[PDB]
Amino acid sequence: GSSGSSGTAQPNAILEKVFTAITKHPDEKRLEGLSKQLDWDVRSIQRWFRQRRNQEKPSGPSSG
Repeated sequence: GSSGSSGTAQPNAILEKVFTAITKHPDEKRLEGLSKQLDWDVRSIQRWFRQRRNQEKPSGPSSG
């Protein structure tokens, strides 16, 4: 619950929503919608996602 500055139409704040509130791996159809809010290219968006997951480490220990 980031409490500081209003950010509902933010470029990231939103991306973080469709990431968990919808799915960590959004499809083209989805990205298309973000293109507006984010104001980027359907391809520019993915870049944010692909990286998002990468940065976010998986849950649970790494055995094996």
